[PDB]
Amino acid sequence: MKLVMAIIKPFKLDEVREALTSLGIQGLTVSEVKGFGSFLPKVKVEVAVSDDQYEQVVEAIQKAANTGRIGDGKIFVLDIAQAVRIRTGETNTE
Amino acid sequence: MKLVMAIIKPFKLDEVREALTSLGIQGLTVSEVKGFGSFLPKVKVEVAVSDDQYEQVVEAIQKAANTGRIGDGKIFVLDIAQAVRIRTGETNTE
Amino acid sequence: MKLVMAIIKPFKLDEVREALTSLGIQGLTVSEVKGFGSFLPKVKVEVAVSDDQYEQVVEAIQKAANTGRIGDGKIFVLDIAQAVRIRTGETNTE
Repeated sequence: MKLVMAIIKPFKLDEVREALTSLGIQGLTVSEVKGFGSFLPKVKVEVAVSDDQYEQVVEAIQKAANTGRIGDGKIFVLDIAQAVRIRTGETNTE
Repeated sequence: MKLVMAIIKPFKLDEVREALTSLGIQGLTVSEVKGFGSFLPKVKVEVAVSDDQYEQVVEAIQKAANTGRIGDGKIFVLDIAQAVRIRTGETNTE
Repeated sequence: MKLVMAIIKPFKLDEVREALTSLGIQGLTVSEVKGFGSFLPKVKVEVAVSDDQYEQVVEAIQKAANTGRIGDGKIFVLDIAQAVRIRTGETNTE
């Protein structure tokens, strides 16, 4: 599993949601953050994705969140060492 | 050190707190996030734990946050490359 | 790239901002979190930094956020496997 995190313009959240839903990605977690540099509001999207699917997810988010203008933000991929499903206590394979 | 992150049902936060406190875990950091898919409120818990203790922490959170119903969420473990204590400027060994 | 995350006392945010701005670091992302243990308000700062610069960033944050008293918090460095600039769709080298 990989954690895909993106810091996006807030008005692109619905486009990102549509792209992820269309791909069948579950577990989208959203929070509001401040992009300092005093600040511009941003949305942080996070989703944990299988190793097999993460690059597709990165590309989908990138295309949906893009404007080509400054401030578009970045997508980060971090390795997840272990993921546990709380419902069943099961550790991941994918 | 490992970063343990869990996305839980908000009404399980106090159970998770009790479990972590009983284990002597410090540094619990909590935020409110939105589980989209428009959304259900969730709580994100994060704690940085020694390599020696992280699996116990994962298990404690899982048992405390479990209902067995859909939406229970996941726990993610990410490797921390370096942790610095701000109070003293000291880098971790554990 | 590395993700540098710090959980700091809220009244040190402006000092941390000054230190990062002076170093020419961009992309500072800030959120408000709760340090439980019911809680004290904290600020979470996050910035993705090149491998070449991350230790300087860690040191700058540490010095700016320090009081020497309990509750100062920690800085965590996590490896980023891939970073994509949303504006251009470009993957990182640094």
